[PDB]
Amino acid sequence: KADIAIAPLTITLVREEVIDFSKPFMSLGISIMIKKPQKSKPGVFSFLD
Amino acid sequence: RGVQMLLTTVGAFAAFSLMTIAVGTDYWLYSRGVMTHSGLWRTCCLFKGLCKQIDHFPEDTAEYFLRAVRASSIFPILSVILLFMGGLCIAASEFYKTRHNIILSAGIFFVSAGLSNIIGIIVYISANAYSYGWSFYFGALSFIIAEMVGVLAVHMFIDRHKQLRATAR
Ligand SMILES: O=c1[nH]c2cc(C(F)(F)F)c(N3CCOCC3)cc2n(CP(=O)(O)O)c1=O
Repeated sequence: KADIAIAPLTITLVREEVIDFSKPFMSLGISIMIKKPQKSKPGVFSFLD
Repeated sequence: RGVQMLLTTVGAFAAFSLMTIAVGTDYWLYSRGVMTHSGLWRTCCLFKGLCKQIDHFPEDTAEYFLRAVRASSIFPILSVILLFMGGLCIAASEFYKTRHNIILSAGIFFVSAGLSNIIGIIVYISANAYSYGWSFYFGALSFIIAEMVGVLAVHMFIDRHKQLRATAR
């Protein structure tokens, strides 16, 4: 149904067994997403901070 | 003699009335999404005219403790109860002064009630995190009248103690 796929498709072993793949154009990994640490109300701990 | 006692009594009565007015409404002012007043129990906007209890306690453990103190007004309600108890003690000590030492405990309770009311004002100012209501200024003025009434009460107590010490010799 298609000729070539240019899309972020994950290169796995089970996809290699049916179709072929080229060299990777962009490497990546699993990272940590947290919010940006803003100012928090310190309280009583600011007496001897 | 009786003039200072009557002035202390009407000062305690005016302080209790202004404390009741501070409990009632118009304690603070905060512009909502338009201005809106609050009296530590419910908020009322300046649609317009509706009122609801906006004292929701949820949206370290010290933040939960401060939110628990700011919820339901633990400090100023007990402060007003202690002020009413001090007024009842001053009324019981005004007529039929049998024991000449209950006025000292009544004045100590009155000063502790004033200190607790000031601490509760500090808690309500800390939990506010744009203008202010009139009942906050009324509660501050009642704290001033309560401090002056405590000074007048302990002055009359030390004068009565000096009179009793002069009459004992
Ligand atoms: O071939 C695959 N390619 C994928 C491509 C993407 C991206 F390119 F990022 F859109 C993503 N997302 C991860 C981040 O948020 C949005 C969706 C998932 C993919 N998955 C599912 P996986 O098996 O869980 O990796 C594949 O299978």
